[PDB]
Amino acid sequence: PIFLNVLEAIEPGVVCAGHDNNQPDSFAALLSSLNELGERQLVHVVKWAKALPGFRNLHVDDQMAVIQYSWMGLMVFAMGWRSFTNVNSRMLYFAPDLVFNEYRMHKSRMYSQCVRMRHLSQEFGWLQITPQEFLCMKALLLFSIIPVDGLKNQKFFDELRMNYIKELDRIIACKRKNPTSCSRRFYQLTKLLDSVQPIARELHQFTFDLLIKSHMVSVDFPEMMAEIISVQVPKILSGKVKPIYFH
Ligand SMILES: C[C@](O)(COc1ccc(C#N)cc1)C(=O)Nc1ccc(C#N)c(C(F)(F)F)c1
Repeated sequence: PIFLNVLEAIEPGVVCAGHDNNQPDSFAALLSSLNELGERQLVHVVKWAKALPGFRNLHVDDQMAVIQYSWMGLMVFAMGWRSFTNVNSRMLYFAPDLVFNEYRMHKSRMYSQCVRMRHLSQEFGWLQITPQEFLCMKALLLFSIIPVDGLKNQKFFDELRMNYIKELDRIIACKRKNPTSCSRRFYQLTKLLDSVQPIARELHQFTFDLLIKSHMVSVDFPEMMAEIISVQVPKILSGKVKPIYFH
């Protein structure tokens, strides 16, 4: 299981937000912690992504762009899985020091998005997603959103994406003799992966509007995140950069 060995080997560890939980909840504090946590996780998504089999095959410029576009969705998918395994979807497990109950979901002003992520979290359970399916689906997620005008080396991207789909096939075929069984499973998983995109979009829209009025709500936007929200996120929102849906 060479491929799976690698994914398990590079899977990021626990990342904390640095949030002050002895402090009464406030929109400003929660969001500053969400921004900090997001920036902390990106550091790991970068090290993780660059260690992915075949990732270096991509053109330099395409590697960064792909990470930046997939950033939100990758965090959403992993957060849902954490919420499922840690608290059985009872709450959103952004980080051990940043757990959201409905009250926090409401005070964050991202309640609708959070409810969609709790549902995602429940999906991991209902579909009985295995730890290995999760790891392959996550890696696959990284290669599921590109520019309409294409990447610098679109062909190397296509091959890579195809190879990751094949890996998912293999993990599904493993311990499944009936193709019909493999087919339904592939159907379920690709359906789950697609569902992540609309979620990231709402978060993208939400974060973008917040940045634009950040000086009003007293939100301190990290330098790196600010740049990406103003340079990359608008491409996704304006339709220049779109996710690849299966269905
Ligand atoms: C509000 C914001 O701080 C915005 O952060 C970003 C992250 C990526 C982009 C992009 N591209 C833009 C803003 C945020 O959503 N942070 C944030 C931080 C951590 C996690 C986890 N796990 C998540 C989520 F939604 F679960 F994916 C979101």
